Amino acid sequence: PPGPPGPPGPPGPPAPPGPPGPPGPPGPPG
Amino acid sequence: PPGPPGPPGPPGPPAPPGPPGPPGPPGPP
Amino acid sequence: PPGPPGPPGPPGPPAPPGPPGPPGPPGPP
Repeated sequence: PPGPPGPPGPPGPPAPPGPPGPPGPPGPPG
Repeated sequence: PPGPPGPPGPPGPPAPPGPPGPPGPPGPP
Repeated sequence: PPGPPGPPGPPGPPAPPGPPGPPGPPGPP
C-alpha cells in the first residue's frame, strides 16, 4: 500500500522554435 | 492505494527546422 | 489498484537550425 505504480507519463512537448539557418550563397554577377 | 504515480514519460517528439538564414554576400562585380 | 499516470516526459530534441538563406544581391556594376 499504496498499490502498484502507475503507467509511465505521456511524451514530453517539442523543444522551442529552432535557430535560423546559415547565410545563403553569394549574389549574381555585376 | 492508489499505488504511487508512474515515472516520467518519454522525451518529446522532434521539432521542425528553424527559419531560413540571411541572404548571402553581394555577388561578384 | 495502481496509482496515476506519470508526469509528462521531458522536452524533445532541439529543433534543427533552418534552411540556408537566399542568394545575395548582385555585385558592383
